[PDB]
Amino acid sequence: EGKIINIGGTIIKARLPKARIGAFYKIEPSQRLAEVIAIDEDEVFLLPFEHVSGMYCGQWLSYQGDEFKIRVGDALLGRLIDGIGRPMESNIVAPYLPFERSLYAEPPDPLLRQVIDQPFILGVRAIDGLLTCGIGQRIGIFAGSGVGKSTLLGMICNGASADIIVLALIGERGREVNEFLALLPQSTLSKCVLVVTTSDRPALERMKAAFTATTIAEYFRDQGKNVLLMMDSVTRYARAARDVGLASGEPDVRGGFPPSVFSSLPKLLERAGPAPKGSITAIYTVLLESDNVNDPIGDEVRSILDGHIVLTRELAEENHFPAIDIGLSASRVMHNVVTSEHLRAAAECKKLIATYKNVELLIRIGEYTMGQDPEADKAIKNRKLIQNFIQQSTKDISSYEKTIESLFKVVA
Amino acid sequence: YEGKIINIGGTIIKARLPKARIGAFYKIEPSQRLAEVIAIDEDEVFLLPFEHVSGMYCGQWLSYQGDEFKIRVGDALLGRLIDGIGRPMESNIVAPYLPFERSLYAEPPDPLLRQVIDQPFILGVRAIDGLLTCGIGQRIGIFAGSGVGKSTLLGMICNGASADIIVLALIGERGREVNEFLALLPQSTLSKCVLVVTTSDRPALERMKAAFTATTIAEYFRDQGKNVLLMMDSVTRYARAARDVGLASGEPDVRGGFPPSVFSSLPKLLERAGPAPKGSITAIYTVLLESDNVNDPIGDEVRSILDGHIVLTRELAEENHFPAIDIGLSASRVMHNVVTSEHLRAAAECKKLIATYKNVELLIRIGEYTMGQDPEADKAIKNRKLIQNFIQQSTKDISSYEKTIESLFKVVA
Amino acid sequence: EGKIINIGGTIIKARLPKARIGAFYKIEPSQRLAEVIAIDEDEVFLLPFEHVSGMYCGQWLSYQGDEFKIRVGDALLGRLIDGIGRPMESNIVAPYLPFERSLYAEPPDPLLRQVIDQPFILGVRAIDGLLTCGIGQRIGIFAGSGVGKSTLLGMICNGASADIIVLALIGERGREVNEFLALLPQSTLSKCVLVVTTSDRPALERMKAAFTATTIAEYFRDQGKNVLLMMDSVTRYARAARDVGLASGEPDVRGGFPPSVFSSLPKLLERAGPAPKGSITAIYTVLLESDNVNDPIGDEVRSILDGHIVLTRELAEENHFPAIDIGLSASRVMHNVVTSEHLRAAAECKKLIATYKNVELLIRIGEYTMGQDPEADKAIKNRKLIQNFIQQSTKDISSYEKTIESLFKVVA
Amino acid sequence: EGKIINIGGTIIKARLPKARIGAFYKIEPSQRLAEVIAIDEDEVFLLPFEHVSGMYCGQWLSYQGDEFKIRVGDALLGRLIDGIGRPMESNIVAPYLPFERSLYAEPPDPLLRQVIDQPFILGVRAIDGLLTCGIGQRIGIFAGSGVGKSTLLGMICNGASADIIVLALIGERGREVNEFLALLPQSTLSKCVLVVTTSDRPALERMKAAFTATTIAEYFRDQGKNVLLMMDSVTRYARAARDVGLASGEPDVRGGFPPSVFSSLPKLLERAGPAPKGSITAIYTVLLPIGDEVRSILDGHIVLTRELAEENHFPAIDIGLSASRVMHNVVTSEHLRAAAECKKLIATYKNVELLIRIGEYTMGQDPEADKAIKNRKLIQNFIQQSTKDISSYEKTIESLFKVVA
Ligand SMILES: Nc1ncnc2c1ncn2[C@@H]1O[C@H](COP(=O)(O)OP(=O)(O)O)[C@@H](O)[C@H]1O
Ligand SMILES: Nc1ncnc2c1ncn2[C@@H]1O[C@H](COP(=O)(O)OP(=O)(O)O)[C@@H](O)[C@H]1O
Ligand SMILES: Nc1ncnc2c1ncn2[C@@H]1O[C@H](COP(=O)(O)OP(=O)(O)O)[C@@H](O)[C@H]1O
Ligand SMILES: [Mg+2]
Ligand SMILES: [Mg+2]
Ligand SMILES: [Mg+2]
Repeated sequence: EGKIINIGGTIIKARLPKARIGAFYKIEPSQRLAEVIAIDEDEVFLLPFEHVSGMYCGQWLSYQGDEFKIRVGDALLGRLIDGIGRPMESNIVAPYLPFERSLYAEPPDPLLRQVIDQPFILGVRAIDGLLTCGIGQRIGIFAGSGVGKSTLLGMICNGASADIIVLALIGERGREVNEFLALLPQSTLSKCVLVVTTSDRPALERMKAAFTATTIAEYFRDQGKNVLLMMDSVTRYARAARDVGLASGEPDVRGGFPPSVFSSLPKLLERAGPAPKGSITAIYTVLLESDNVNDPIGDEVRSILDGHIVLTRELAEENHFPAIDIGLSASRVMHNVVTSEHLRAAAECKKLIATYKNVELLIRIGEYTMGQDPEADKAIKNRKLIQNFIQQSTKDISSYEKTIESLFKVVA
Repeated sequence: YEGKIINIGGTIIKARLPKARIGAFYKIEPSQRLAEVIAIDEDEVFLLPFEHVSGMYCGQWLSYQGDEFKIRVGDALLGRLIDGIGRPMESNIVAPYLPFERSLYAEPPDPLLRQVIDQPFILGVRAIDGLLTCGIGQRIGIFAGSGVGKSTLLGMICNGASADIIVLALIGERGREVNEFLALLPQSTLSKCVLVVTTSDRPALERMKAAFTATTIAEYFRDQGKNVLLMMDSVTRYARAARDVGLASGEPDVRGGFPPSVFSSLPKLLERAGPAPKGSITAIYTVLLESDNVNDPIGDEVRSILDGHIVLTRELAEENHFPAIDIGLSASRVMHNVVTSEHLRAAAECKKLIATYKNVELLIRIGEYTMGQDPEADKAIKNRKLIQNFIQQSTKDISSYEKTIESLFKVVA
Repeated sequence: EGKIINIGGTIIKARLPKARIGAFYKIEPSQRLAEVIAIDEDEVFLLPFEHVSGMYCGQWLSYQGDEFKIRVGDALLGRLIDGIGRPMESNIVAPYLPFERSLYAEPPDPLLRQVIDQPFILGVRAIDGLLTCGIGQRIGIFAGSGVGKSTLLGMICNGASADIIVLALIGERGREVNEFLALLPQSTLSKCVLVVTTSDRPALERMKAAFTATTIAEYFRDQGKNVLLMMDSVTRYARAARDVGLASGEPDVRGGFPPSVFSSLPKLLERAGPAPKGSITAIYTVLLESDNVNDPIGDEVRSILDGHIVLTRELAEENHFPAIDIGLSASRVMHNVVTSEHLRAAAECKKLIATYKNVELLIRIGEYTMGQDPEADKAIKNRKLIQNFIQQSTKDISSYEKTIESLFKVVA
Repeated sequence: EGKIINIGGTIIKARLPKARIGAFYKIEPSQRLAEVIAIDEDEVFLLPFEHVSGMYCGQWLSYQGDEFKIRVGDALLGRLIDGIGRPMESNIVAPYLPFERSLYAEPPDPLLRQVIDQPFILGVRAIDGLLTCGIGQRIGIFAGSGVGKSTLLGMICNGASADIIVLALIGERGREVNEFLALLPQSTLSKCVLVVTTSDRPALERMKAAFTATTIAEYFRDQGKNVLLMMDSVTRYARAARDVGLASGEPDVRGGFPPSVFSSLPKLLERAGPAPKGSITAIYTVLLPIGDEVRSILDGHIVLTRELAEENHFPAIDIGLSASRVMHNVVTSEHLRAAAECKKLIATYKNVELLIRIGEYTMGQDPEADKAIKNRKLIQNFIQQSTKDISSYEKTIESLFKVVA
């Protein structure tokens, strides 16, 4: 037991002699749980699973657990789970999950990871013709606010070729859990797990949803089947962890973020990828703070992740959707996957896009003798062909062969 | 009786009173004024008074009133003005019989019961119905600088739109304006409208809780099963009041001022107004920006919370392009569901025509544009004065939803 | 009765047990004053009315009242007032004032404001034809340093006919008291109260002088008079409040300023407007920290007041006086005041000003051929008529009728 | 023995006297270990390597010594190793490691720099014909992303004139270590000792991997051997030491980096040069606020541009703006002038390509460009070879001699 002596907005400070970090306590009069996040030799910083309704001084605590585990198993497809691990829907009968796992595992050994050599057919024509994703790659989608990170996941998840899909909705609107279900048919809903926590929810449900989704992805990986994982705004995880750690006596470092965010983010983000048996392939939506690249939580996620898709709102103004900026974006694993003519044609049309992005100024001003600079002469004649290759509709999914045949047409 | 105020100054008082709940409020015993407990330490607690802090002294006794501040709603407050605390503003009246006492803080609907919105909510403005398009159940925001177009466009929307109940929250704004909003809305609209008025002179608490009062009244008239239009002018006044309360209570400073309480308590308010099992709330929140940059702390946060954003630019108000909404920089996140394919395709073509002229505009002014060497630049010029009569609109004009479609089809050709 | 325990440079603090906040005290041996602003269980922060040089630890504080109230009356007309209510001019007898008023009163109730619909002529043609002032409108004049703020208030001191002129000169040059007494005739000076504190005076006396001007204007409003209040550089009040609020231990929320200067600027600017009995029409001069309009106090006072008249340095260097930028200027009540043909004539004139600033570099370099655009030729032919309608010398005043007839002549 | 007072996220505070700065402490039951950054009078601010969850008030600290030193031997060759010297896998038992030495040593002063000779044949025809390095020349490769740096480093681990080949992989990705170890043969992998540490690994050992690699390579320097020392992405060492310095508490100076990384990085890489008892040739990579700081601190920098790898020209090297400061000390004047006329033979081809485009291309005089356009094929077969075309030093110079002809 122990006494509660301090009630802030986010965190609780209590008196517990020799309490363990992670060891969760429930509150005796009112059934609500809390998890210890710091020690101050008698003053323990606990973090409650819920809201702070009435929290008087000297309210008691009681010991419940050594660390917080979730309950997983095969009887989990087609369900909706919150960040804690509880079933969110109440229309369905209560499941049977045989196994329990801790949320903090350790990544696979880097000597035993495989080599990515088979493409991940994705659906979008730019992210298959120009930036091919491999099965086992961890790509990321960097954009501002309302630039189209959520649509692009709809375009991917609609036409995705995975054996099993784990979709995490961290810290985001509850208006849209039904809109991700509205574009998932039952053929790709009978094998999908949605782990959803809303921005209404408290700080550590919103902080631990990423770990719950990664633990579930690791379970269906350790059965032996490759699995897609999609986190929507891992920046909502990073800002939940910032709010948790910063209100516990831990200083600012670079953007308001404590050291523990930069210490706990490359352990979440690294336990995907290849494995001795199976492979998680993951897609991390990252919400940039402003429209800059001097962002302390978008720059390191660009640094420790192979493949960054930079969406630009300076292309979303011209109604160019999806707003993929091919100049600022790259995929590290397309020189290990696709054929040599595919690499050559993709680099050819990236040259054509980059040449048209500075030749048209001397088109509008009348200084253009067609014939002297050959590359620009092929970058304007193939303008509308490239533009109808790059931007596509939300409901237009296309197989990998059609993307590469239109690629060979638009280069030739 | 119970505790003693030991610290007076700024926005919050601090008192020594033990076994205090959080959120419970307390009457200052010789003074009839009362205060909410916002943060608890071992024996000293942070309180937030409802009124001015002047006149207080150390050891002033602090009696107990209740465990939670609740407001009092009923059906008998249509056509009537409400304060931020919950009291009625006007004193000419006989006070209503408001029977149902609702708590101020409540929970959003279940995310699995909020259905997909697919019915257009007709406002009346041609740009925001033709190019962008609202839906019955979304929550849209109007982002602008200081004195650009927010309250003029919200008056146009309140003039043109129709709903069963209209809750209009004039929080944090000048007192001159409560008569202009009562002037430009008709008698039939005043038969179904509740104003929640908090002027900018009022304390941090009234200016902080008037938004939750308006959202609670909209939830009450939603639970009866009516399509209620919520309109909240300057939700950033809530954000500034939560800032100085949370900083006075001793919190850090992330994203330019603004404690973690602000960014963690905006979604606990803005997620409460949408589709629902019974009824729906169509919320319209105006946002004031600390410069003309849209990428504010609060501007970017509220843009990443809401369902659609209408960004108004000062550089279009310098040219009398009213309403000053910037079509390339604004967007509506539900118009692909609420309208057919011809309108969506024609709106896409018109938005691209506007962006094409914005690229062509500067090198016409300094005089270096050449006609003929680009087919779609000239198409963005040959139509331009035709599209502007669709994109800019007088204040005393409402436009039907079928005239908007036929004007857009004539513009786009 | 209590003793001072430190002196900080701006504020002092003392050991007063159980003191009221807002109450003021005499520093007992040496005859000065201070007032309580914050309490720390026996240690009160005090803001002295004078300079702090000479004090020492253990210096007593006798009690004098619970609130610093000024002595107001009807015999203030025609005489000059120190920043805290005292008379200045020692050449004549002390006036007799009957009543006491505190400096902190409430605004009129918002249901009793009676939306403003009568014009208030100023004498300047740009703030008659193209902007228009209502009786009860509070207006701001936003500019940089030495751009023409005081010159324009001197223009509209002898042009605006109001019943009582209460002019405040807070935080400005001591040299100017005579110059604003050399622009007012005796038919104006017999009804003009002139409250003035200069840049020398202590931080309390520059903080608490705008409240003195508003309290005198409210005493003359409650008799039924149409008061014209006008303040010089209200940002001098904002900077005095910044200095005291940072000395008293408040954070730095935006651009240098505490939150208490942002929360106490509306409850000074909201008292001057339309009322049930009488009215105060006010004109606040605002100095900006650069020539940017997006200063923090510039932005906040723009979001409080009912109209902003932006003077730019560029037009002053162009010798375009008065330097009003018509694009950045707005009057929030012009449409409730002027007639509709006046309104559309004003909108057409502002359209012509913007169209000339579009086509000016096109005609100067030599690409504009006479006849292409059917509005730019209107603007070019009416340029000089617009320009000598906009410009005005200091000693020229225009009426309302001649201004609108010249507006109709110039715009068509 | 030393109890732990409290835990602050990443900074532990213990109550123990007679501590040292840099004294690696040790959890006694859990066999986790922690390192000291600052002391109070009686308390000590220290920070751990491993995880934090599980630590309560009163855990004991084995003091375990005074500074952490790695067990170095001749039996490290062909064996994986972590960033603090411990072995990677338990698949092979650890061999005999009879000698120990600290990570920190005193360098000679920069005023006593030496002349350099004994040309360092390194494998790729471009620099080993044109930018020819020596035994003491430490080289900094500047290469962005999508440019093929790993294949270049792997093909210059092959055919390098090094008896011992120490390579440090620092902070990188768990797939890239296998993708790099695949393209090294057993003829090389029986000769390397190679430090790997991934981004999951803590920042403290992700900066001690640099000192571990330099310490092992300087022990193998002392046995009368020449040794090559690679370090991929010095910028990852910079961000690791930045996290260690800012978690310890330091005001940033330029960008977000503390001054302690600018204290350590010269002290990291102006040591390990041409020692007379056997020497150590360094190859450091830096991706494209510290880039000028690196190319002004070591001699002879290679740049790689992915614009040059837009074509199928691997290695993605540009000769026109990559330099090697010490060739005149190393190679003769004849080969130096031949390589110089080749550099200015290539460097006028893009100075003549832009006038191929507009219709004014004339003859009559193109004295650096007319011989280039006719003899371009031997150029682009000379500075363009495969992934496993290791060229001898005697045939690179002859091939360059009929390239200049
Ligand atoms: N591929 C697309 N096609 C059409 N519209 C798009 C596309 N991508 C984004 N948009 C527009 O941008 C708006 C917001 O994008 P969203 O995905 O909601 O942003 P975020 O994921 O960053 O919250 C949507 O209303 C949508 O109409
Ligand atoms: N659609 C419009 N038609 C006419 N005038 C407008 C329009 N929009 C803005 N304005 C002018 O700009 C001024 C400021 O707009 P306002 O709505 O008061 O800004 P705020 O957003 O701060 O409330 C108004 O007085 C108005 O006359
Ligand atoms: N209408 C005008 N005619 C002539 N000079 C002017 C006019 N308006 C401004 N100026 C110039 O600007 C100077 C300083 O302006 P002032 O009003 O004193 O600046 P501030 O805004 O700093 O008080 C005037 O003395 C004059 O030189
Ligand atoms: Mg989203
Ligand atoms: Mg407004
Ligand atoms: Mg002045």
